[PDB]
Amino acid sequence: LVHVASVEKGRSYEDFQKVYNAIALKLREDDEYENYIGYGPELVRLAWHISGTWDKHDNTGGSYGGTYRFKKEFNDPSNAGLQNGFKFLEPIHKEFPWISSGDLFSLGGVTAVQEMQGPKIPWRCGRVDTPEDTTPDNGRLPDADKDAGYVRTFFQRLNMNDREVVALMGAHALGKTELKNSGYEGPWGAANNVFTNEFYLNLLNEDWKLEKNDANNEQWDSKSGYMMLPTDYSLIQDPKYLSIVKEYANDQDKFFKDFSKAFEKLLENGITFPKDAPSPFIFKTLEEQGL
Ligand code: HEM
Repeated sequence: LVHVASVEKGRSYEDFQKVYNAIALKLREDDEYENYIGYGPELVRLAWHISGTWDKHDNTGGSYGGTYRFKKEFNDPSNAGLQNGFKFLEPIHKEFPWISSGDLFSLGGVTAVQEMQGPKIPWRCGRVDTPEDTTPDNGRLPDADKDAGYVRTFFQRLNMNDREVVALMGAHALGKTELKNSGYEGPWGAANNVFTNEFYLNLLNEDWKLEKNDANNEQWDSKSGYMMLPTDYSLIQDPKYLSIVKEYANDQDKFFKDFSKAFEKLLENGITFPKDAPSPFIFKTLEEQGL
């Protein structure tokens, strides 16, 4: 199967910058969420979970079809704790009914990273909603109680190499884990509504202790009250991963450049852009627009 990008009828950069702006202005309006983490981390996690269902071997799943809108996929146990982010975007969809669901969910992630002072992420339109029967079965998102070889093998299905994997995991600078969603408890760091290389620095510089949490799962804990998932910790257990972690801990600019590439790639896996499709769009932040 092939999914060819189709530009929404008559839309161009300024049409999508308005939708960007509606999302960015709602992040402000709802900035009190989760005791002022705000909705940025949840929208970045949502954008990753709607794209992370892709299987490169047969082009099933992926962001193109917008299939998260179907209850089979939004009730995936792996998607627990994204329901609020979905509901955040529902009204914006109502405001711009011409945008496709996959375009909206992916653009949510881009907007969140940029409004949290992250790198600019080029973004392309033309995902097209596909019907219920194309929704991927549950189970395609990764487990957190795993080691480095699981992570490396897992991400091969998404056509991601070691640098891309370590870069994407840097998004765990954002937000936190909650027992009620995933059976893990705590944040990865202090400034968790700001996009920075803090995940790598805490991985390297904190003393971590294996502990059992209130859901009977084990996680790595620091006395500053931060945590790492077994999969996060695997990035310093593995020599190849450890080297890249060090590189991003020492250079946030390099991390931003690699994260931008990898995240755009994630959001576009499974999509064929016609040769005369438009060039990717780089949206201005509210600040750059004096908004
Ligand atoms: C082996 C890979 C992955 C695993 C096992 C993993 C695991 C999880 C865990 C279990 C949490 C907590 C969810 C909760 O309790 O609410 C979550 C949070 C999060 N993850 Fe990951 N994740 C991985 C990769 C990624 C990637 C590639 C990104 C982004 C490019 C992503 C971005 C986030 C975000 C931003 C949140 C915080 C959400 C919020 O606070 O609302 N994760 N992750």
